[PDB]
Amino acid sequence: TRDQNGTWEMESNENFEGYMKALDIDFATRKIAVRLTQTKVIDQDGDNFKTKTTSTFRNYDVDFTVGVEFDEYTKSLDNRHVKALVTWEGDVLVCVQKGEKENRGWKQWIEGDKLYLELTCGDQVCRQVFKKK
Repeated sequence: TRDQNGTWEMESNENFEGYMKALDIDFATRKIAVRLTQTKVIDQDGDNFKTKTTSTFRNYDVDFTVGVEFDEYTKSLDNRHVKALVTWEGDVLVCVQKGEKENRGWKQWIEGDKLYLELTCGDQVCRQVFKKK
């Protein structure tokens, strides 16, 4: 459904290097990050989301309400401000991150105990799959 609640454990991560490179994340950080699996914890109530993406190196938390624009400062990722907006298109949660980079955002959708996440920046797409603990 449009209920993404859960703890989701990463199964696969394709082209995270390309996506990070498009964001100008440095080589040393990319080399660490490409070796680390992830967990994503999603707490959703109605339109309100609290997300936590965790690893042994660094975590990234973002909270939002569907349909409500927000300034997203990508602290400790690439350290840029983007105007983010998350909407539903069917059962796909779609975020556009407007700012310096083109084609920046993500899409996230589930089937059963699988969560698909695509991260985009410029001409790069990172494809991730997670499975619900």
